[PDB]
Amino acid sequence: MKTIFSGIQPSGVITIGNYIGALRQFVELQHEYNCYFCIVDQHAITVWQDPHELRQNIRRLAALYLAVGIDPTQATLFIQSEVPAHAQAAWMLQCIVYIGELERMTQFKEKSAGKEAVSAGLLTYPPLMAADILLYNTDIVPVGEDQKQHIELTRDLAERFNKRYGELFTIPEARIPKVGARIMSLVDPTKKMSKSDPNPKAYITLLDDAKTIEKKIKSAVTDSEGTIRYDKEAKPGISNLLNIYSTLSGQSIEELERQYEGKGYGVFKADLAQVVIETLRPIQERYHHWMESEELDRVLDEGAEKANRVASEMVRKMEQAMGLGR
Amino acid sequence: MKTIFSGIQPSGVITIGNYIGALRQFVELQHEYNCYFCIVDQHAITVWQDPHELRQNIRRLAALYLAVGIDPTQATLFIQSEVPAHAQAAWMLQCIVYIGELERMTQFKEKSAGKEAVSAGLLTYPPLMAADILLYNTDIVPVGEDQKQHIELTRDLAERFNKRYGELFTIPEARIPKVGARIMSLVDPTKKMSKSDPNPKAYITLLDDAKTIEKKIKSAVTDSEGTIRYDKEAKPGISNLLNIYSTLSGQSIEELERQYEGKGYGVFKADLAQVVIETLRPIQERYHHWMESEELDRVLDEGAEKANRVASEMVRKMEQAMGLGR
Ligand SMILES: Nc1ncnc2c1ncn2[C@@H]1O[C@H](COP(=O)(O)OC(=O)[C@@H](N)Cc2c[nH]c3ccccc23)[C@@H](O)[C@H]1O
Ligand SMILES: Nc1ncnc2c1ncn2[C@@H]1O[C@H](COP(=O)(O)OC(=O)[C@@H](N)Cc2c[nH]c3ccccc23)[C@@H](O)[C@H]1O
Ligand SMILES: [N+]
Ligand SMILES: [N+]
Repeated sequence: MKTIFSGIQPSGVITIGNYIGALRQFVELQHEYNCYFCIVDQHAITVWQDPHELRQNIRRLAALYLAVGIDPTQATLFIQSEVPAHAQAAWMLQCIVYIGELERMTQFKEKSAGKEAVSAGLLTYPPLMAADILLYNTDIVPVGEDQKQHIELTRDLAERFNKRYGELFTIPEARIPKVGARIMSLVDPTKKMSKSDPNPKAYITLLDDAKTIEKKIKSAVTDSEGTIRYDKEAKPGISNLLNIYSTLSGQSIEELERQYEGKGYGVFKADLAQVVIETLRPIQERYHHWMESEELDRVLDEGAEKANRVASEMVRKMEQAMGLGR
Repeated sequence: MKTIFSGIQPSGVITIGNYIGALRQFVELQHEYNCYFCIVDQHAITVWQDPHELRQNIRRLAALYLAVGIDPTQATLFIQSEVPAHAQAAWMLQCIVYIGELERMTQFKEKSAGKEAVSAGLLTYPPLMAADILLYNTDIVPVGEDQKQHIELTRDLAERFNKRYGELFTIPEARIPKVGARIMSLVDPTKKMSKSDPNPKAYITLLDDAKTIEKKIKSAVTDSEGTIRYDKEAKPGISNLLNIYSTLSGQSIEELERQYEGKGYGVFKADLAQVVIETLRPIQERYHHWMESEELDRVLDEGAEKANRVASEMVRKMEQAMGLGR
């Protein structure tokens, strides 16, 4: 069967945008593919991290993955740093990528914007992501739209390596949701919902309580049409709300538009907030159980064992192809 | 006792400049320090390498290290790629180094000069070299003058890491020969003798036969003074020859100047060439023995075992300091 790989950075804020664009895909696809889901801690350190928060955020993210329903018997869940192959593969790929290719990455340009003094990990972020994916002979990489370009570069690297050293890598392909590929800020619906937004009202975290979710949904910027119709360009706010509602409820955009024919934003928002709470509650309760269990570490231990067996062998093949070592 | 670390890239050409600036130091210091001598294959791939040549060049360099007298009971000889910690440590250090710091490296500027399309490994060469050194709690790094700046950056990184995450690294210090720190081209004595010089008469390789050495020494560009006196600025050619003679013969520059008082360049060059042959012959014969022995691999195997035990533990400490993993 085919292989899937996907990663998420461990951080203080895991949003419903991460859930809808990614985690929901992981759970959907886990039984049909060989799955590798990673907590990308080495990618997290591309920007300064408080060490204590990082260690906690890594456990938090593992807990959320399992809380959302990632099943360790169906998928391999692990921490990037615990599989040395990623760093090994990243170095080899860094040697074949051009500086200009890295410089044109939008993620890099955005994260480095208006900085003095940019840390190099930010620039070399892609080769490490390419190594993440290529290590496992990945076919499909389920992500939100913001990762598309990185995966395009990964494809370029895989092809370059294969041309130079002999066919070794499978050329991976992004799988990006039709609806919910890019969940926007509740505060400014022309902007992507980001885990680093200085305004906490811009995102809903997976651990937000009911009152908080209600406040954030109610406050979500809309328009003065009082019409619940999807129109990304004309009604960015309501359209984004419709995407969240659709993806989380399972109802189609058309279904919701009819359901709310003649209705105002007030009833819509109240109903949406209930849909968000309904989604998050069971996740939160499963999350706290994981956070207090010794089983969390056992799952990660098993995930790292499997990941290492696979990635280490690919690293051997990579080295043999380039002539490194012996 | 203190610790020494030093590396050399495996390449088609290992020169008497590598011998005089480095290898001679390794042998001199091996009994008094804990020594780690590395074949930097991951650094070699910062420029394209034919895979077959690379694999051979790595064995060739191991053979030369042992041929020159590196003793496996006194030092640890190993291949960089066979110790995953180097790549792991390099990533962590890449996350703390600034792009501008890498961009100002002279080695990078020179190797990337007049290129289109520069491969990223060339730019990230330093963090990997810093990881090489810092992994082993290195005190002293014996090299020729051309590596001084890289070691300065390594010191900057070690201090930065220690300030941010707690004191972990020893701040390493270069040890650069007083005489022979920078052996120059025999063809243009204002240029460093380089393994990549398009003119084979510019360098003497450790495997050059007697006739070849004589031809290269005889042809070495001098001046029209017929005076054998050291004067780097005024007589770059003769001064460089004097440095080679001094370092290889054990005689001081003063000693040689007196020995050749009233003599012409012809007798000087003939005598120098004999000194080079006298040096290289036993090295070459030991080199061919190593190249045909199964013991070469056994030495590297043992070197990688020891290096891994040490570097892997430092990597654990590094991760704990940054909060990576668990
Ligand atoms: N507003 C949003 N709307 C929809 N989807 C969104 C939204 N915000 C985030 N996502 C998706 O969530 C996943 C994790 O996001 P990260 O920022 O940790 O995503 C990142 O920082 C990656 N560099 C981590 C990574 C490292 N290696 C990998 C290998 C394969 C795939 C991914 C990775 C991603 O799928 C992201 O697209
Ligand atoms: N003309 C010359 N005169 C005097 N000394 C010279 C001359 N040419 C070369 N050297 C010295 O030889 C050693 C190996 O050279 P490399 O180019 O492989 O040297 C290099 O390419 C390093 N980046 C390899 C390295 C990787 N990691 C390390 C950690 C510690 C020390 C060294 C390394 C060096 O000591 C170099 O200074
Ligand atoms: N599966
Ligand atoms: N020693």
